[PDB]
Amino acid sequence: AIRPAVKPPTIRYNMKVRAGRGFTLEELKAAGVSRRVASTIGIPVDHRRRNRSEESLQRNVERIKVYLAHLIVFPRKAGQPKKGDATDVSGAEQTDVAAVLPIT
Amino acid sequence: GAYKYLEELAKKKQSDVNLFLSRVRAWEYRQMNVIHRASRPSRPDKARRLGYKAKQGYVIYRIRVRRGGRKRPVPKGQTYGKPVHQGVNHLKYQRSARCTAEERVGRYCSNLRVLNSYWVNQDATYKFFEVILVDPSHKAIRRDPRINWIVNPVHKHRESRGLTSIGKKSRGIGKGHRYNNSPQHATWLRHNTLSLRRYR
Amino acid sequence: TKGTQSFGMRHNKSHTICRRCGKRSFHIQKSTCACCGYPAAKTRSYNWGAKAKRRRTTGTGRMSYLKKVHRSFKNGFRSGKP
Amino acid sequence: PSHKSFRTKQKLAKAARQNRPIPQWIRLRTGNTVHYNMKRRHWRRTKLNI
Amino acid sequence: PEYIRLQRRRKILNLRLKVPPAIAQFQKTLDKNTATQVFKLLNKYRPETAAE
Amino acid sequence: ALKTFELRKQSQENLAEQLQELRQELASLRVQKIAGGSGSKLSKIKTTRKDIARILTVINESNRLAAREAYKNKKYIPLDLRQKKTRAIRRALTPYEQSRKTLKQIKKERYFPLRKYALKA
Amino acid sequence: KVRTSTTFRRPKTLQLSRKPKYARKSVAHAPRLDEYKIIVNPINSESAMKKIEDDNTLVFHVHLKANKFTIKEAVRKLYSVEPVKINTLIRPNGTKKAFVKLSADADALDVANRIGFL
RNA sequence: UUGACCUCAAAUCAGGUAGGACUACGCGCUGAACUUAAGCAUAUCAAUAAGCGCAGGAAAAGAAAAUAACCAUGAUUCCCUCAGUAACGGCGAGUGAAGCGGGAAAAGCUCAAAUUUGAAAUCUGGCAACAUUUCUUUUGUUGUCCGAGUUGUAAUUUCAA
RNA sequence: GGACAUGGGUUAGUCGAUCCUAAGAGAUAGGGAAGCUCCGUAUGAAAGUUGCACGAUUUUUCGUGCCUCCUAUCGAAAGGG
RNA sequence: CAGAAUUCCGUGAAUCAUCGAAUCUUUGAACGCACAUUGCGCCUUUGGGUUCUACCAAAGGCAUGCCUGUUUGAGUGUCAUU
Ligand SMILES: [Zn+2]
Repeated sequence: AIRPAVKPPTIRYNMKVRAGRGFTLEELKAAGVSRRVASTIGIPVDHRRRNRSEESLQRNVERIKVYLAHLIVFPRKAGQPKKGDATDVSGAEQTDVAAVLPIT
Repeated sequence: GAYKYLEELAKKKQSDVNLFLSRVRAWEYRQMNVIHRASRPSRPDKARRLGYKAKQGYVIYRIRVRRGGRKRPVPKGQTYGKPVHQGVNHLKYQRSARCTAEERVGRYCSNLRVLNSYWVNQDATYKFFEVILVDPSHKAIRRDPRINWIVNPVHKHRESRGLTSIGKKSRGIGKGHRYNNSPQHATWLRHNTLSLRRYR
Repeated sequence: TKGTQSFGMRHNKSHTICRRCGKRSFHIQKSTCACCGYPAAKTRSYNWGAKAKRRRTTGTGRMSYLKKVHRSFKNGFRSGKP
Repeated sequence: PSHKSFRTKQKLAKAARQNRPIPQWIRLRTGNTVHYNMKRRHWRRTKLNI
Repeated sequence: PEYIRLQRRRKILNLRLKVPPAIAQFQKTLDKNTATQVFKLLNKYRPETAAE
Repeated sequence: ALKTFELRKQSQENLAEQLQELRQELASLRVQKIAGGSGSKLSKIKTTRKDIARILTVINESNRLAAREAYKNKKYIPLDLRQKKTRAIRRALTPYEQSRKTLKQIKKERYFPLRKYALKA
Repeated sequence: KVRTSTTFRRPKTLQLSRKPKYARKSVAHAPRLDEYKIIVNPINSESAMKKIEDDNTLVFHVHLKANKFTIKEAVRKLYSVEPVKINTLIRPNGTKKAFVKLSADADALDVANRIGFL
C-alpha cells in the first residue's frame, strides 16, 4: 500500500525522511478522500498521527494526489462506470508503488 | 437512564445506605453457601459494563473467598534451604482473590466460560465476588456475533490461563516501560536465547 | 536372623494385578496402583521419570481409533457412498 | 492355593498356553528367525509374579 | 430448611438495626383506597397485547 | 460364497432363516473337524464364516437404512446415525453461526467494500 | 399447616418418566449367546465316552458366560432332548465344560450318534 | 380457598455440556538445591529443575491511561542494532533492559454508559411445513404457540468520534 | 525324575466365597486448599423405605392424601451363618 | 506343507492396494453399587416354564457437576378478589 513520508523523531534522525504507517485524517480531507473509502482503495489511515507542520501536510496530500491520479478503479458493476471509477481497465496491471512515489 | 445513577451511587461506599446494605447482604451471603447461583446480578450496571446481558445463556454466580496472605504449606515451617527462603508467615499469593474466585467458579461450572467478575462485598474473613459466565452451547450465544468469539476452543478456561481482565492484571500485561518484563517467560526466553547465525 | 531365615516368612502379597494397567503394582491395603495411580481419575506421571513415560504412552499399544482418524483426515472426514 | 479367583485362573491358563513349544513349520518361513526364544517359562525357574 | 430460615431471619434483621431514611422511606406505602384508585386508573391505560 | 447383490434382494425374514441354516452348517462342520476332519470341509469352514458375516452385514445395512428413513426430516437423530467427525469438529461453530453479523457490520460491508484497483506508471 | 413432628422433610414430586425425542441407538442388537454361541462343540475324550455310555450324560464345550439355564435351553432346541441335571466345569485351559445328563427316556449314545461324533 | 410474583427444591423430565490422554512449541501458579563467590549468610545458579492448572495449530500479545522532547513518531509480534550499554550487585563474584534506526508482515475494530417510547422493533424452545448437504449423517427458512426479557433484548453511536 | 514331548484330568441348592459386621477404608452434604487434593460419614442436608384402603368392577397391589429416633458402600476362604 | 481349479476372455486369487458403509468381546476419564468377588442390585418391554406380583432368558436403560427449557412442589417472603 501507499505510505506517507514522515520525519523520524529525535535530532539523530530528524534530517532524514522515511515511510509512515498511514495518512492522517486532515491529509485525507485535504485530498478529498473519505476515511471509509481510503481503506477500500488501499490508502492506510493513521488516526494517531497529526499534521503539526504545513510542509508535512502538503507533502502527504501531494503523495495522495499522485496516487489518485495514477490509480485505476475498477467499477463494482461491470460495464457501468460509477462516480470516481474508470472504464479503461483493459490495460491495468500490477505495478510497484515505490517506483511511482519514492520516498525522497 | 438509571445506570448512570447506579454507577455514581456505587462509588459512595462509605454512605449510610451503602453500609447498611453491605452489612445485611454480607450476612445473607455468609448464611448461603460458599458458591451459590445468583438469580439476578446485585449490581446490574457493573454487570452490563463488564459484558453481562439479560438474555438466556448468561449466568451469575456469587462466591466468597478467604482473605489474607498465603502461608507456605510446609509441615512445621521447615523449608530446608538458605535463610532467604525460610519465610513462612508473610508471603503473598501472586494471583488475586478475584482470580481465585473466577477459577473456582469455572471449575464449579466447567460447562461454561468465565467472562468476567466483580467485587460486591467484603468483611474481615471473606471477600465476595459475582462471576459472569457464558454458555457456549446455547443457541442464543452461538448466534450472537458480539459473543460468538467465546465459543471458539481457544477460549477454553481463559480464567485459568489468565486471559480475563483480572488475570491479565495479575500477569502484568500492559503497554510501556513499566511493563518491560511483559509476558515473563517469553521475554526471559528472548533475552536468554543465544542466537548463533550462519556467518556465511 | 535378619537374612536367610527372615526371607522364609514372605508369603503375603502387598500388591496385586491392577485392573487399569495390568501390572502387579496395585497396593491391596491402600487400594491404589503404584504404577498408574488407579483408581484416581488421572494416569500417574512424573517428569523426573521419562523412561516410564516412554514405556507407557501413545504408540506402545494399538491406537485402534487414532489410526482410523488419521486415515479419515486425509480425505477430509467424508461420509456417504463412493 | 486351590482358592483362586477367576482372574487368577485365567492368567494361569494364559501362562500355561504361552509355555508351549513352537512348531517347526512356523520357523520354516522364508526370512524368519523365530526358531528359538528364551520366553519358555518353567514353574520352578521363573515365577509368574501373579 | 436453610432458605426458609434465611428469608425469615432476613425480615427479622430488617426489623432490627437502624435503617437509613433513604431505605426506610419505602416502608411507607399508599393505603388500600388510594392504591385501588391508582390501579383502576392504570387498568384503563395498558400496553397492547400480542393480539392487539 | 453368497453374493450380496442377491442377499440384499432377499427379504429380512428369509435372511434370518438362511443365517440360522448357515450357523447349523458351521456347527456341523466344526464337530466334524473335532471327530475326524477332511481338507475340503476345513476349507469350507472359512467360506461358511464369510457367508455368515455377509448375511449379518446385509441385515445390519437394511436395518440402518430403515432407521435413516424413519428419522429422515427430524431434528434429533440417533447418535450412531449422526456425524462421525472429530469431537472438536462437532463442537465447533457452524458456518452459519460464524457468518452471523450485526446490522452495523452488514451496512459497513454493503457501503464500503474492498475495491479492485490498479496503478499505472 | 399443623406439624406434629419437629423436622422438615422433602415433599413428594411427580417424577415424570423418560419420553425421549430420539432413540440413542438406532438398531437394537441381536440376541447375544442365543444357542450357537452357547454350544461350541462336543467332547469325545475317553472319560467323555465313558460318561455317554455309562451315566447317559453328554459332554460339551459351552461358552464361558453360559449358565445351567441357557445350556439346558440350547440343548433342548438344538438336539430335541430334555436334560435332567447339568454340571458346570471350568478347565485349567480356561474353557467351560458341561456335563448334561439326559432323561431315562433318551439314550445319550443315539443322541451322540445323531450329532455325529461317534 | 385460589391465583400472581420472588426465592429455594426434586424428576432415569426434553435437549446439551465438562472430565481423560498427548506437552516439542504456548499461558500461568508454586518452587529448590547442587554450583560460583577459591570459605559463607545477601548475591549466583534461577524468577531454572521438580510439582500443579489450562489451549491451539500455533499459543500469547495487540490496536496506547505508548514513546519522545524531535522538522516529531505512531496497534501487536519477530530478526539486526541499540548493548554487554544505561543500570543493578558483601558495587565482591556476577547480573543487565528500553527509546530511536533498518527489515519481515501489516488490518482493523466491538461493547457499557442516550427515551424506539407513535408502539421489545430482540432472542431461545416445542410443533408443522419447505429448503440444504462432504452427508438420508450437515445446515437453515417460514408459520403458530409457549417461554426469556422493561431489575432492558433490538437500532445510530465508542472519543479516530 | 517335580526334566523333555504328546494327550488327559478339577462335575456342588447342602464344602467355601457370595450375606453380616469388627479394627479400619471410603464416596455424598459441607468446609479448607493456587492446585494435585485435605478434613469430614445424619456432619449445620427439603438425605423417605416403610406404616394406613380413599377411589376400585365386585371380591382386588393401580393414582391421591395424611405420615413416624431408618438408612451409601467396601472390609474375615480361622469371627456370626 | 497342503488345500483351494463351483477358475482364469471372468463382480474373481491375493496376510495386494485403497477406502466414504458396518461389526467392534471385558475393561479403562468409565458412568447402577462394587471388585484380592467375572459379586450384589433396580426400571421398562417381550417370551419360557400352572405362576396378572415369584423364577429364568433376551433387548433397551439407571453416575456426577453445570446450562436452557418443562412438570410437580415448599416457604408464619410480598400481595387481590373471594
Ligand atoms: Zn495400574
